[PDB]
Amino acid sequence: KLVITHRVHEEILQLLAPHCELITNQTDSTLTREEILRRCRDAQAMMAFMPDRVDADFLQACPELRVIGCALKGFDNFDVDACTARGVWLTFVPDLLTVPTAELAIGLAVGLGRHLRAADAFVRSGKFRGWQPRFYGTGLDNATVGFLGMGAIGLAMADRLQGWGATLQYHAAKALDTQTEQRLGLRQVACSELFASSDFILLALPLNADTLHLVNAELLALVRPGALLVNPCRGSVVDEAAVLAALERGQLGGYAADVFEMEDWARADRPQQIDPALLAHPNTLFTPHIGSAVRAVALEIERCAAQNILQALAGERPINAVNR
Amino acid sequence: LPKLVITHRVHEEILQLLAPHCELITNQTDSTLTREEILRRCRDAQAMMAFMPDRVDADFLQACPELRVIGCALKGFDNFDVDACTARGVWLTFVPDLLTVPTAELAIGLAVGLGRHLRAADAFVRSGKFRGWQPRFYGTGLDNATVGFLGMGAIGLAMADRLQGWGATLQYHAAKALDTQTEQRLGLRQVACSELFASSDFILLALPLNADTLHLVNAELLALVRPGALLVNPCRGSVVDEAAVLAALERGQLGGYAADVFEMEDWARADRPQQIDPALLAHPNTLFTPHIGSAVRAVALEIERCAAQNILQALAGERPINAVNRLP
Ligand SMILES: NC(=O)c1ccc[n+]([C@@H]2O[C@H](COP(=O)([O-])OP(=O)(O)OC[C@H]3O[C@@H](n4cnc5c(N)ncnc54)[C@H](O)[C@@H]3O)[C@@H](O)[C@H]2O)c1
Ligand SMILES: NC(=O)c1ccc[n+]([C@@H]2O[C@H](COP(=O)([O-])OP(=O)(O)OC[C@H]3O[C@@H](n4cnc5c(N)ncnc54)[C@H](O)[C@@H]3O)[C@@H](O)[C@H]2O)c1
Repeated sequence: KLVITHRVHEEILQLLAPHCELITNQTDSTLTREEILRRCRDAQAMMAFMPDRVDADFLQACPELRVIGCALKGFDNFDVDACTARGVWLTFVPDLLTVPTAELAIGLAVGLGRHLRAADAFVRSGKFRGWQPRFYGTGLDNATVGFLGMGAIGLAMADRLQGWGATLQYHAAKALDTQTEQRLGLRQVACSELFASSDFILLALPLNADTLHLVNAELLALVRPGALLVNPCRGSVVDEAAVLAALERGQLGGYAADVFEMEDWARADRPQQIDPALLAHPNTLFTPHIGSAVRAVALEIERCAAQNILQALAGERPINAVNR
Repeated sequence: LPKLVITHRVHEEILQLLAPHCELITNQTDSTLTREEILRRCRDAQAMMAFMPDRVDADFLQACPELRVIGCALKGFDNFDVDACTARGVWLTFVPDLLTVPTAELAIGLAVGLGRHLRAADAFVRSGKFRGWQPRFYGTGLDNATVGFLGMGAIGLAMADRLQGWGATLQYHAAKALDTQTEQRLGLRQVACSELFASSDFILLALPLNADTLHLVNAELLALVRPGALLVNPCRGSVVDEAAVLAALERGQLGGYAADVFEMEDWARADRPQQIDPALLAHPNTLFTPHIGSAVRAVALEIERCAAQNILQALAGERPINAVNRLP
């Protein structure tokens, strides 16, 4: 018995069908936590998506569970240790999400830098009347781009920015080997230096206890006036309220984000919404967690999660297991 | 001192560079100068510094017999009758490189923004109705896509430079082939025009407006595109037939149109439309910018400088470094 909480490609149902009894959700809807939990009561397997939160109380109510196959990279809403305590494999997708998310993050950098939203609303209002000196903005040429985090998305973005004439630097918990540093023209800097010397700041790190509200009032206070911040990872890696305050005083030049604190279900004090004053600020650009919203990629993400689930159900160690 | 007419506001530093050599008739106030007013200022001028709003035809030159050089603060001189300039011994100069990169940057941004439904995505978040991830808002990435470039000069190349590592298959069609070193370097393959339009997931324009390129992207070429193909125009409005573009959008064949430029601003075109069609402005599968390709302020100051230096070379009797025409 396998529960799939959200819609997947028919080809994926067909790969699963001969090994598993499928309890599926082929709608564009997200079901309530209580319905998902009802479906998983006697389930051996769960295919889990971004809206899902799995904790000890969840696992306790589902004693037959052998594997959670997550169709995602950041498992921050899944209690890994609780999974391991109850003999449950926790599985993720380590690479397939990286490229479309990195593409979006560059696009958001450029869009934020060039006042794309405002520019577009201006043409659409039928007020455009040929060239004027207006909407002057920030490009990547001769700029300094700093990466917080240098794993999959950091590296993919660094690859993609090779021809953009920018100076690249990064801060991470784990250093790149210096060979890769030379080849990508990356300089490793301290976090303070990162925030003080970067015209663009691209966040590329997971959400965990140590990264929660890491990007706070203190780090923001170090930024060059007009610096641009882009968040393609997890909302709670920044203090959205400190981001707002930084924008209102004019020090932060722009915040663009694909992700929001309000999505981070594992948090007891999770905000119920994005602050209306952040939505209203002109120096912003937002997308609704579409980092990997390419259909062709979704198929492969679904397939990878499916493969992991079938491996676990066959007694094997899943290739992308997150626990041991 | 030779008299120099500047049609638009310029940075103070540029006044200081020019005032020692020329009498300046400036427009630092940016007040709307009518053709008739510009002619009045230029009637006994030895030089004009021209910008994107300027249009110079044979009748204009005729009325300005002292002119020796028109210094253009721009790349695309489609609005300046070069041949008429040459025949009257007036240098015409432009700015070959300073506009390239920021325009290339904008256009990749527009490609990604168009591909990923940025406008609608942002509206949804800003609406207050975001509830977290959903299996919707699906888009088109660059990885595994075929990107076709029409034109392969300064901007075409800056764009190709910027797409290295993006996992895309790169192809192009131009009036002149790229050298093989550069095709090898950038992974670019040369193909016919029609082939480019039939096999590209992204089509990125990178060509000037002239009599051969006018309305080149017409109903005929658009009828070849893969359904869902995305078209990006950072060049001139009129290399495209916006009406044929709109119909291709409404039909559902063309997946999207993004533009930094519009037919309505191509002033030398007697028959240009008076506006961008409201139905195109209202179409969901679009993304627009108001001719801000070069709008990075570090860059505008240098654009003005370049045009100013060229004027000065011309006035000193030199052949100006960035002359477009060639004089006997
Ligand atoms: N918006 C989306 O659609 C989307 C898609 C995929 C991933 N993500 C999120 O992005 C995060 C990162 O993605 P990835 O694939 O690059 O992950 P990754 O694990 O490959 O890279 C993480 C990087 O962050 C660094 N890091 C960890 N703790 C840090 C700290 N305290 N300070 C500074 N750096 C630290 C690591 O050293 C590593 O360099 C994921 O955890 C996920 O939550 C979002
Ligand atoms: N949006 C902006 O702010 C902005 C900024 C700079 C330039 N531009 C416009 O972009 C245009 C292109 O700029 P560039 O710097 O790349 O010019 P360029 O002269 O360096 O390159 C033009 C390219 O177009 C090709 N071409 C010419 N006629 C063609 C045809 N009939 N079919 C196919 N290809 C043809 C040429 O072979 C050349 O490769 C300029 O003429 C200008 O109008 C716009």
